Amino acid sequence: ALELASTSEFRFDPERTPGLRHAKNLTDESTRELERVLEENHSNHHIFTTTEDHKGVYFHNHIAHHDITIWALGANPSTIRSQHDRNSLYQRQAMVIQDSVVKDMADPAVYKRCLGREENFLNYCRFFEDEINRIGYQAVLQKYLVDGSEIADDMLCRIYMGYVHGIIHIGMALEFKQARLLAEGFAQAAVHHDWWYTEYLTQSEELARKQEEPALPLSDLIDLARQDDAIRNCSTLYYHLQKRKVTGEMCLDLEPARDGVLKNAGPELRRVAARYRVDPNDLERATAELQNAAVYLTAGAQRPPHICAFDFFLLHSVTSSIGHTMFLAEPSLSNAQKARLLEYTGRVFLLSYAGQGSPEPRLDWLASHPSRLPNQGWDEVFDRACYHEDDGHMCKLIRCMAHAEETSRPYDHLPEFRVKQGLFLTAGIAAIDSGTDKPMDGTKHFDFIRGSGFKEAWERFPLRT
Ligand SMILES: COc1cc(O)cc(C)c1O
Ligand SMILES: [Fe+3]
Repeated sequence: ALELASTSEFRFDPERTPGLRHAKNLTDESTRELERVLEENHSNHHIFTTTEDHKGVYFHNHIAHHDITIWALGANPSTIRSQHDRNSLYQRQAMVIQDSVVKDMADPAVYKRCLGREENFLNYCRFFEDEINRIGYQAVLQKYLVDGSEIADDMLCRIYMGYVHGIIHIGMALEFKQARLLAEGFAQAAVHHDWWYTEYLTQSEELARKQEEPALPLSDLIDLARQDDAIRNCSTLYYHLQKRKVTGEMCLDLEPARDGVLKNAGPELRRVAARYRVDPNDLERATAELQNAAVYLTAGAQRPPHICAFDFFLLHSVTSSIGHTMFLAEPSLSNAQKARLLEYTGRVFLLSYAGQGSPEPRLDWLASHPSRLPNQGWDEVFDRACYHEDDGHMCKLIRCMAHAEETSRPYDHLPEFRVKQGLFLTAGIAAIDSGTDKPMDGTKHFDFIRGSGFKEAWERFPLRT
């Protein structure tokens, strides 16, 4: 049973809540500043930084993830404040809380009616805080995620919507033991409305029931997707180059999964997805194997002769993967429930990977990455990640690869673990080495590649010297 901080406040402690992987000596001073900025973010900022029509899809508020991650990697108070303040500048104003709606949401008809509507984000936050206090967080995980009710089944698909930001939030809430962040996570999922995740995950689970072909590790199913004509050709770099006809502004009016993968290769991908069936009696290894496979498909997506670069879309597989360590540690979940969670996450990794062009892994090119700086261990990389001026993706990727190295170490001898122990630090050095002095402009990212599986995506990336 986790000892969660109160639904009504953020309370961190360098020894009680440092998470699964962290810097050596965390200060009280940094912890107090983190609690300050988290509450400013919760009360003042919306879960989405854009309106849906602005760029075509929602952009997400990463401030909770970034602040918490750089605290965990040993950021000083001044650095936490500087990073938080810069990312605050492009936020939307928080929605209004209507207490009557928060109470009425106890009627399942009302709960259902409010789903997918971003104006309900703080209403759901309060509804889930109230649920945590009424029945306890463990009963919340049953009722809103794994107990197999129509409401839990609906929410289990929503945590993956919007490039898996719901399950990232939920993972971080369990890892850092914050009931207030757990309610934020369910609320985030509740207000998404990416209907194609419900269809894909529902149809894939039904197909999996039939057990038509043997189960494979995720690493093997990543490889199988590339052999398929329909899957390997189902997407285009055009999703990352589309412009608004009038203004020439960037948009995602067409979306790789909805308009590409599921339109051109639905049956073929569902046939692969259907083979990711996890053994409820082998979850320590199956959880580590999913985490290794995320590093495999992400850090592996390299193209000689370019510098190492990380794909913005693919790295959500690495950052989402850490939460399964907490799901594994949770007594109140059955082995079958923990298996079903891993299955959903893996099938989404396959969908994301196909949308970016199913990049063929080049671990040989990754392994030869020349370190920009000498004598770089994880502690040196962690400290550099604190100062990297994006919205948190770089530091989350680095901390989650460092976690995966640790969960892989018992299994380094097994063939289904493609990423071997020394390559995790090389990948972390490659990530921070790809960073520039100006990684973002407002909400736009420059340091990450988009469409790693398409040769032309690499044109703006320098050659390795
Ligand atoms: C900040 O850039 C992004 C955030 C996000 O949540 C989703 C997309 C597609 C972004 O480009
Ligand atoms: Fe993200």
